[PDB]
Amino acid sequence: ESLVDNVLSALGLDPIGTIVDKILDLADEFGDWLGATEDTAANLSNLLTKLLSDPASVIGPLAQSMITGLTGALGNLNTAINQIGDVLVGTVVTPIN
Amino acid sequence: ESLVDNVLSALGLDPIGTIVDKILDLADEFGDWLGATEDTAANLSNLLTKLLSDPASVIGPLAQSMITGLTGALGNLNTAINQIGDVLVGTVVTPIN
Repeated sequence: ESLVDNVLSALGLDPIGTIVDKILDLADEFGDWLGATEDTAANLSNLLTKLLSDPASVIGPLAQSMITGLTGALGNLNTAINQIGDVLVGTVVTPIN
Repeated sequence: ESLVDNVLSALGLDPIGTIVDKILDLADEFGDWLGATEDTAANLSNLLTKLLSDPASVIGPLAQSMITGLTGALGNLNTAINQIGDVLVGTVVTPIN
């Protein structure tokens, strides 16, 4: 009975009742344990597979600055366009390339 | 005694002492098991929520080539700018668009 009670206390449930009732509660607790473990494993596998195949739904919107060199390339292109516009009216500027 | 011994051996600890001490060690092992399971579940849930809401912190820097068509679009724009620059001085080239 002490083994049963200590195991039940460790798993969370408070042991009150007969040995049979405590054992039944212990069995239900291990059933919930099985459910939790299998659900965690399945969720991890599903998340891995979805993140590999289709990362749209799982991953939310992200800032352009996170991409390496994206902001640099966009700035270079915009500055090139601005310089192209400016040279035609004057305002001598250092060419980009 | 053999049930306690086999369970403790399966869960990892080496059972040395009385049956009461082995039972206490078994209870502590199940407590650590519970901690591990709950922490794994919480970490998975937190990672899922963070990846859905704000993916900047969790996800590290990534190469532009991973994005579909980003390198193609950047190359097309750069080649268009280069052709615009080149035509004004000569060197007849195939137009892009």
